[PDB]
Amino acid sequence: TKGTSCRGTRHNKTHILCKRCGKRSWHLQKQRCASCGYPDAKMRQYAWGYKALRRRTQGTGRMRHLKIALKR
Amino acid sequence: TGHKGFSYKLKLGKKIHQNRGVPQWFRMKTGNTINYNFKRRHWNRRKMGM
Amino acid sequence: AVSNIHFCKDWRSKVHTWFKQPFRKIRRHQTRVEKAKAVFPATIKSLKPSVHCMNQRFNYKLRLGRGFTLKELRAAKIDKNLARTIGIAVDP
Amino acid sequence: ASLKISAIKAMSKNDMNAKLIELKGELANLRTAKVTGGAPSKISRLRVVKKDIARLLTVMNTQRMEALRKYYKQAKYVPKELRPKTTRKERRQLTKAQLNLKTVKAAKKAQHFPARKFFVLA
Amino acid sequence: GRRTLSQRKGRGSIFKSRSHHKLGVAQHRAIDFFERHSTVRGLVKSIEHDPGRGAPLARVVFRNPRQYGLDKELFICAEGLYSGQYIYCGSKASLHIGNVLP
RNA sequence: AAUAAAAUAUUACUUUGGAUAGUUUAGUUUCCUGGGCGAUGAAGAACGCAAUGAAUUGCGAUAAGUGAUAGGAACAAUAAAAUGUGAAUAUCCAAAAUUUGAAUGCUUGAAAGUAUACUAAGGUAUAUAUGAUAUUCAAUAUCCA
RNA sequence: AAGGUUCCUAAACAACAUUACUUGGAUUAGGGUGAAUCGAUCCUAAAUUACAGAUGGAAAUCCUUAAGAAA
RNA sequence: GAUUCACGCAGUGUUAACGUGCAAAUUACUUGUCAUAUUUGAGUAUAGGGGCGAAAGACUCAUCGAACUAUCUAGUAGCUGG
RNA sequence: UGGAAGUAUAAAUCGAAAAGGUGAUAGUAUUCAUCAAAGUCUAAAUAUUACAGGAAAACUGAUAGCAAAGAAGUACUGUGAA
RNA sequence: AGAUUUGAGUAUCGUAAGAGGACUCCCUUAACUUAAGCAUAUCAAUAAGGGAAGGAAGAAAAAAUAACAAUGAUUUCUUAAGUAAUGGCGAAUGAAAAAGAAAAAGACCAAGUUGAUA
Repeated sequence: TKGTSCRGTRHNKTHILCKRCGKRSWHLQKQRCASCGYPDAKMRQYAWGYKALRRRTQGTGRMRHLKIALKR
Repeated sequence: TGHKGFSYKLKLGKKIHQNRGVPQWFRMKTGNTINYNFKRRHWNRRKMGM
Repeated sequence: AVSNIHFCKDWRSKVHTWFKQPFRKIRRHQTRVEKAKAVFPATIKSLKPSVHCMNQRFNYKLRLGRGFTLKELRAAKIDKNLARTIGIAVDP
Repeated sequence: ASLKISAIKAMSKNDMNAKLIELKGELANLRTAKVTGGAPSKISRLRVVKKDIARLLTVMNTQRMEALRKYYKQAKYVPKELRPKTTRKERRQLTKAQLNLKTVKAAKKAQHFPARKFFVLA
Repeated sequence: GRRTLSQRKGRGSIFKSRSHHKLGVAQHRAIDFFERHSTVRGLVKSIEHDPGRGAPLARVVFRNPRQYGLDKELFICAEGLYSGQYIYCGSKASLHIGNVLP
């Protein structure tokens, strides 16, 4: 019963959306985000996660105020 | 659920709003390749993970 | 022949290529030219002594040194404070 | 967009808000007209009026801020929104006057033994 | 090998004391002047069952000697104490069952 | 012994598939110039805004855009209106810049919220550490009438 | 709880529900969710996390009222 | 922490069905059990030479005599295939 | 560490000076040579595969070249890192 | 009562944080691999983990070399050189002076002195 039957009771969320990164990686019982490293001030980045760095970093968003400054 | 937070309901409403197709007039523009929205999903076809 | 190659460490990140060499020539030359334009005897490469080389292997060859001693300035009757301002190197 | 800047600039401070209140009320009925199946000419009028409000607000804010700058021109304590445009780094750098400060011993030497101009005969 | 169950007991994860319905800390009242140079009289209001221990606990109520009010203690019942009994604590207390003496 | 339905063989034409050929508004590498973010609120995230838009793009309650300076007659899928009394377009400029976020009055889960002061609503300020100045204090800590 | 518009109506059936479909939890387009009294908001339970303090080379760990001119 | 039946639960036997299945462990009858060492929801605690175990090396997201994931890493192969 | 009777750093103990360090084989002595530690700043020549803006190529030509020549870190998968 | 020392609260004017980390300066005692096994060694200032900066950073003005017909801050390049040395002296690791160039630049504290002292 480790296969099909045991999947029926899965109706309790472990992660929900995080306030800082918008992903569903906020652990409800650990009170921290698995992806962006919430309340920790620094963003969670690792050298072994090089793809994770090229997915969310500088230049992946709007750059509302930095696009004018560097252009200036 | 029946009970939901305020912000969570608005992110549910936006998912409803984005499940629409290309309007006909947009398809008649010159040099147009966008015919169907490939970001479409249905409640019984794919769960949106939120 | 017993080979001696120290390639067992990561040599690929130790490789330095000289592709900037033809452009270093232009860069340095343009600064040498610009220096003379600014104040011409600044690139005059202030005068330097004729010192011998070290060791018995080289001691019979003269070569440019760095700055004249304060005894050489007195012998030639030059103020050591004025020497540095008329393109003379000084090495106390 | 039919309001004309010259028409706006000639208006008084109270006439700005008198026009602004009327402009907002005009757009409120135009949003209703769009809902109630109004004519396309009313929809085009709806697009126009949105620009007059934006055009009107730009003049009132620019004139207000320009007057504020003149008020704080001689002020010792200037609000941060009126200070010269600089990056965070620039406001921390030492000023050029402070970068070039010389001790009195070194200041008098550079005036008594300056770099002379010369050349060597060949 | 693994860590034996004796090692896992020192972590205190599922081996924490199940102290939720416990009454409190059973101890004498704090030492002061009236317990060192006089006597205080306490009234045994009730005798109760403290979960996780075999002896009953007595709810003794002393008056506050320095302020106005009460001072509620929690003693371990000596065999023989009854509700409404008076017990005396201090250096001058009599040698009766339930009295606290140096 | 016999037939050629099936089976097999070749060519032409059609079909399924997308190889080959022609092509490139995409990449790779080297070199040159810089290496110009943030409490004056950054990078990132969310939400919203087009006459008809779902994505994307641009923007922020002044919304696919406002003012100013250049610019000179367009846009287009379909209508409208405005337009040489200045349309598109560009900008190291000006105004404006929602919720968050180092996030900083307090709380925050997907939480709706909320206290005081200053200037019913609206807007500012109030985190921690910290330098200088002013000011109110604490300690018989050292003297001392 | 979980799902998230699957609810209702109209038009319409190319694809989908091992035949077919005028049917549909499927396609298109509109409509729909009203609270002083129901709940969240309030309180604390197991447990959880801050300023200062203590520890550590470091990241950070410990402490939850004990160490504090704090609460 | 008596005997049984029932709502439920388990999984003794058929070593039945099925075994490119209804199902990556299910179905039918039979059997056992069916409230105090009971059954069960939500919250909360315990994490990889670690946890948890009425103890089978069992369980720790279909993964366990050491989980999953990424990096060192194109690990090494006197062996196998081209 | 190439530094081999200890080249450098740190910890425990110890701890100088009418100065002294070094001359890489430990030790004592006398000469010689050369410096004068235990505070601070300092342009120029050098590096660069972040990122931005350019120029080039005996580079690839849609199974190639970046993972991405279209709304590409997008569609889709996982509780999650990924 | 007064003169001080120390420590706080409040007000004003500022400062730190977060992003990036290709290059720069450091902390930390990885292992696969090689040695035809393996245990020191090698991989190796290498990977991952941690901190801090700039357009460059680091270093920099001899308690330095040398033993000469002597040199002379720092940095970088050529050569010395796979050399001296290190190593189950096995596998392997491995500099620097001299010499040739690019560029060149030196200055301050403390200690000492002057005290109708500022």
